[PDB]
Amino acid sequence: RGEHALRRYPTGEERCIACKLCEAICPAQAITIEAEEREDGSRRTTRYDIDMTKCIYCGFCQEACPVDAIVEGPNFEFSTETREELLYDKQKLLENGDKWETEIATNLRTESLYR
Amino acid sequence: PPSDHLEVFVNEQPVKIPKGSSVLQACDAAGIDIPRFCYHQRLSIAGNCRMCLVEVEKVPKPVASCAMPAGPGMKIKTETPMVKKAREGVMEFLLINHPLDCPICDQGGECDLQDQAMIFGSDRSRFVEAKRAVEDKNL
Amino acid sequence: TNSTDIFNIHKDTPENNAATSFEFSEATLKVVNDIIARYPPNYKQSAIIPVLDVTQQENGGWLSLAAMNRVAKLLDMAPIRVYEVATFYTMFNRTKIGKYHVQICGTTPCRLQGSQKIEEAITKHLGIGIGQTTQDGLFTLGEMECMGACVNAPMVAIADYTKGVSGFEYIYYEDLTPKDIVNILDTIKKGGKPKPGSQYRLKAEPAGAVHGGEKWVPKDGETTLTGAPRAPYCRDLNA
Amino acid sequence: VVPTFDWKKVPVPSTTAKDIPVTVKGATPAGDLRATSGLGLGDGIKNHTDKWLDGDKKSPMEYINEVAPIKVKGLVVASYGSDDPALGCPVEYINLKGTSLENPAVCKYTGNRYYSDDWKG
Amino acid sequence: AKTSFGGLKDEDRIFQNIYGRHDLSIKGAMSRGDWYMTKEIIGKGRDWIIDQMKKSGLRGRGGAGFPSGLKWSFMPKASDGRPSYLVVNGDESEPGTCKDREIMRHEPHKLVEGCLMAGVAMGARAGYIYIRGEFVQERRAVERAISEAYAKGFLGKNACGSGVDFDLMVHYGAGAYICGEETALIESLEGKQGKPRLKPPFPAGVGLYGCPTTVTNVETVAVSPTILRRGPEWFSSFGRKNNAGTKLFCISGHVNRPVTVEEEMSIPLKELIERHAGGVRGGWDNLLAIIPGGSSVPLLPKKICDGVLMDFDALKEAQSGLGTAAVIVMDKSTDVIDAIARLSYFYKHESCGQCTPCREGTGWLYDIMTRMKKGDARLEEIDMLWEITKQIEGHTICALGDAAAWPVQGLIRHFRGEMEERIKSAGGKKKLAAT
Amino acid sequence: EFATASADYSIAMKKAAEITGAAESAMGPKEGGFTAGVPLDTFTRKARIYAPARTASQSGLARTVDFATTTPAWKIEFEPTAKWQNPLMGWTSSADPLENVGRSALVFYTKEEAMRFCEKLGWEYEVTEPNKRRTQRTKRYMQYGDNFGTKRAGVPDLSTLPSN
Ligand SMILES: Cc1cc2nc3c(=O)[nH]c(=O)nc-3n(C[C@H](O)[C@H](O)[C@H](O)COP(=O)(O)O)c2cc1C
Ligand code: SF4
Ligand code: SF4
Ligand code: SF4
Ligand code: FES
Ligand code: FES
Repeated sequence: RGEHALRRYPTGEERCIACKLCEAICPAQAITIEAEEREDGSRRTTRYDIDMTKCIYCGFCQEACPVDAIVEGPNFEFSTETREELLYDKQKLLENGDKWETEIATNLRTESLYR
Repeated sequence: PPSDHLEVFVNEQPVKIPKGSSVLQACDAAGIDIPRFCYHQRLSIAGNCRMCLVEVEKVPKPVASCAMPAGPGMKIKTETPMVKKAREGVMEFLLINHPLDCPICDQGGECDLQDQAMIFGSDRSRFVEAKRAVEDKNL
Repeated sequence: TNSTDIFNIHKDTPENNAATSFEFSEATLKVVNDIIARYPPNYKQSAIIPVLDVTQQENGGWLSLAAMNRVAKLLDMAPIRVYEVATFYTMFNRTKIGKYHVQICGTTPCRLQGSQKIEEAITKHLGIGIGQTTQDGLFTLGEMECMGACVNAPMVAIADYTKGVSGFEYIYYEDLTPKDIVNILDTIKKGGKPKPGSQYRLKAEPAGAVHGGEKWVPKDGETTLTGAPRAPYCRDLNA
Repeated sequence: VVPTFDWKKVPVPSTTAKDIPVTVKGATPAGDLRATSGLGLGDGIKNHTDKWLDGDKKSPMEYINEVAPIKVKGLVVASYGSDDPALGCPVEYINLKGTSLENPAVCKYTGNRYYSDDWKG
Repeated sequence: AKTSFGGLKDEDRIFQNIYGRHDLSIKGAMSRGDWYMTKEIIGKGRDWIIDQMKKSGLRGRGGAGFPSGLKWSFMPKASDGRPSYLVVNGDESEPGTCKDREIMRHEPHKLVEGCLMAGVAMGARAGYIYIRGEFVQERRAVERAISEAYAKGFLGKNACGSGVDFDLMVHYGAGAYICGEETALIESLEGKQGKPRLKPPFPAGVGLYGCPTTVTNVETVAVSPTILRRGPEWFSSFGRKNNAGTKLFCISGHVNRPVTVEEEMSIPLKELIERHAGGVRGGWDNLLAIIPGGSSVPLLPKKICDGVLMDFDALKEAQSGLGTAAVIVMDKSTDVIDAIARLSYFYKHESCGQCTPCREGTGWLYDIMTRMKKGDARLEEIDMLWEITKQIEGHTICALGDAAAWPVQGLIRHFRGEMEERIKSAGGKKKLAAT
Repeated sequence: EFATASADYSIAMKKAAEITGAAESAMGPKEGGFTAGVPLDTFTRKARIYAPARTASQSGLARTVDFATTTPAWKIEFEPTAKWQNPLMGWTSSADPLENVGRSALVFYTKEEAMRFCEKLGWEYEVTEPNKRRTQRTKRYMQYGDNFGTKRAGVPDLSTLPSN
């Protein structure tokens, strides 16, 4: 359970559908979500924040997600010099997922036999 | 008045109700809240969801409590094995064609179907066939 | 629900839209007004199913949106009730069909007698499956449930829409083989009248049977009501 | 008796009428009411994607619009979003009758589009 | 008391022209005894006709079997402000059943006189006949008989010169099997979809147009004038106790001579099939199963059939029912799972969709049966199938849900070994690809 | 016979509330706030004593005053104070210490219990009695049999019959 990340389908569409289950289960209340409907009618988020200085790195959000959108990736080396660099918004989490997608998929090909 | 309030028995407890009341209203006056999907207080009675099924003495079938009138000296049972089996079966029939839509549905969190499935239904399904799909409507 | 009607909602077509016109003729309006008089005036809505049937022969074998709206205005009821009735019942076609509507029974008493081979013969001859119309607009193939002719299984019903309301014919053809239904279809196509009822006996009287769906095999045995009919009689109602 | 009401003579303020959030074709009729919340109103942002994406970066909606609809034989299709059903979305059963390449049916989970040439058309 | 039943004489058959051999006009019917002494029977009284119908032991020929004399007596005896209605059920959409077609096509004057007798017996001012919409020529023949009965003054004001008023009308449906149910028939006759009402209320209390109403079968109505003329003691001399009278039987399927034939009740199946129908195709030892009462009752195997009487209180103890007495015969070449699967398809197709268990579970039963036909199932799915039928049955608004559960119950009960062998041997063609 | 939730631990909670000597404990007005040790300006705020109505989205009645003797349903609520947005992230900021304490933690069986708590703590209170549900249905559609009655269009006139 490392740095949180947001994932896509192979087409390039976001997996997240703003169900707010990960926000409800979070014991630290480290997630803040706002949503409305997109211009094509889809149900998508407009804000998805994770306070990494409030997070406890439990993985409960990863368990609660029904579409495998939020994960905790294999990155542990993400120390910064300012605390404002650790208040992640939606764009940075998507950038993390776009960085770590192949490793996350390799990990999930094994861990889907157990979960 | 010729006894305008009649006495029924809900789980061996005597309950006085006004005349013309149904079995469901007698259960409500006894402090029991019967599961329902098609009954409404402000609408006419339909009787089509089959969720309000209770047991009445000397009746071999479950009765629909929303529509069945309450007679004098009637004995209503709401917690026998046939009532619980009826509730689980009717819930299972309600859920076989329903879409797996709770993450994208707006009723999630305040849904009668979800909460009644959690309380009066089972925890599993045995259905592996294809579901019914319906196009949406513009209103 | 039947064949040929996969939608329970209205689909716009150049033939079928809200701009399309329907109106009764004089004789059909006489028929419809005679139907309405069978029922109380404050319960005039009871007449919807026969009126919709008469409208279906008038329009040519199917109900359009304009026909349903005309029937709704005629019986002074909301159109959604008319749409409910028209979509609920199996005989009401809501898309355009051919001139003759061929309907085959597929329920188990007809199925044991070989209705599947009759369906195979019809599809091999006419070249269409269930739910389809021929390219000439002559025949429409459909499937039905039990038609109440099970002792003369396997059977086909054929509906005639080429003469309008006055010459509407709904004819049962019973005790069939592939040759019998091929001959009936050829007789209809050539302009003749094929013989109604059973092809090897008169009625539901005891005679042979279709063996395997391919050959009639006659069989002799005991037959009742072969003598003279009974005389009138009554007991003494006094005591 | 009971005269008809003329809705076309009803006045609407021009500031309100020009600010209605509507939709492109997608999963609705084009031009129906689009639900919005208050986020971005102080910064004058009326668009869904601009509320969280900054720059000329390729949006997720522009990614899914480049994938063509998929021809499926039958009347109903099951959508998982993956080859492996464990790795995708909960299964979505999408109606395919009345659908074509021009007016396909869309999955509410994945945004993939499907149509069928099997409904006698 | 007689012990052996069957071999009914031609002089005791009620329907003397069930084959349409004789003249079908009103002169042929009046010369054959119909419309005879009708004014004298009506002048006896309402209570007299009720008592005479009670003493006959005639039960409902629609499929349930309720006593007709007590049923007709449920109608009110005085005036409150509403008229009363007779409605006669001529739907006959039960698979296998084709007796009412013959009664409506070849003996309609018996039906019309019985409508008059029943309407007088129940205080009804008007009457409706609900004929099947597929029965077009039968409707035309019934309307011809009604026009003829009006032209001689038998129907209308001062009917048969008796002082009682009765009118008869013809309604027809448009192809729904569920419209054979009573309250569904009333709902379709009122100008709506054929969806049954919940009981209570009962049609004799609140029926058509909110008025007292009795729905009765064509065959129940038609035998009443012959019973009133020839006596209740004559009618009750046939069949066992509480099982009185004669019955039309329709024999279809794998039979050498399929037939609609009238016979005494409590006749054995083997007697009823070997005589009057030429026996089972290929001999009696080629029999596999028989449905004795249409389609809504469970099937019976060869061991039960050899010995059982075609009777109300005899098929019920054999875990079946008499129903409409429509007999469907299958032989040893029949895939009985495929036959009951097509029956499941019928009940899926004919569900009206009003209530949850029927509407959702008939399709589920059909899907499970379709998988069972190919053997693509598990052995415990048979017990699941029994559980699902027990979940539908007794839990719905009307009796089509029970009628959908019952054939699958009979198939499981009498041929579970066939279903298990179908599952086991399918893996001889499915597990050769897994390895 | 007596059976009012007689199969759970709530029997052992109703008694232990009526133990002698402890069932008659009482304090003067505002005295419990002096010994509570929280700042005294907190008791200058106003409180509302009320039982919340059933949500419109659902039909169940468990969180209402219908089950008042079974479940505590009366609440204490306070008026809102200022909220604003965080400049860096946009999160909702507040300076209210009583922002969720009445809605999460304080529940009472009756109205008088909540009043007693407010009186001993020093909060000034207003009490709102909930609106009572009506169970009697309309004259039309009173029973299921009134759907099919003669009140739809009156008694049918028999003047379109043959022979009139
Ligand atoms: C699904 C269903 C279909 C029925 N179809 C018929 C029918 O076609 N003809 C009939 O007489 N009764 C039919 N019935 C039975 C009627 O509801 C009713 O009990 C019967 O017609 C009363 O006639 P009786 O005089 O024989 O008692 C059907 C019942 C059900 C549940
Ligand atoms: S890992 Fe735990 S703390 Fe971090 S976002 Fe998920 S639930 Fe919250
Ligand atoms: S990340 Fe998953 S759980 Fe969280 S809102 Fe999006 S879809 Fe729901
Ligand atoms: S059992 Fe079937 S036919 Fe009868 S009311 Fe229910 S859904 Fe309709
Ligand atoms: S509440 Fe639906 S059947 Fe009674
Ligand atoms: S099964 Fe074909 S007519 Fe009945």
